[PDB]
Amino acid sequence: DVSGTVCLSALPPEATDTLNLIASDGPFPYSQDGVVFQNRESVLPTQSYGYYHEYTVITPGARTRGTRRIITGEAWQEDYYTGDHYATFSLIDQTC
Repeated sequence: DVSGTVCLSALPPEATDTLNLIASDGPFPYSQDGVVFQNRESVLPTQSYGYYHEYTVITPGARTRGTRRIITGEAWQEDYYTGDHYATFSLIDQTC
């Protein structure tokens, strides 16, 4: 279950960077950017394998890849933010 809908402005500014790179299909900072997200925990609505892809939201000052991601779905503006390695997701409202 998707935990509501968070304003893009309430997310780290790096989330906007990730959205830009999704739109340009890169170049991406991490090797796992663009891989299929399996949604094994049924947090997001069930869809075909390959419906969802995952991308890093860089954590500033982090040595590693951290816990922040955007998962894309296929539908118009269908993008989800997680700040905890997929444990929970919010829909990203790019209008606020």
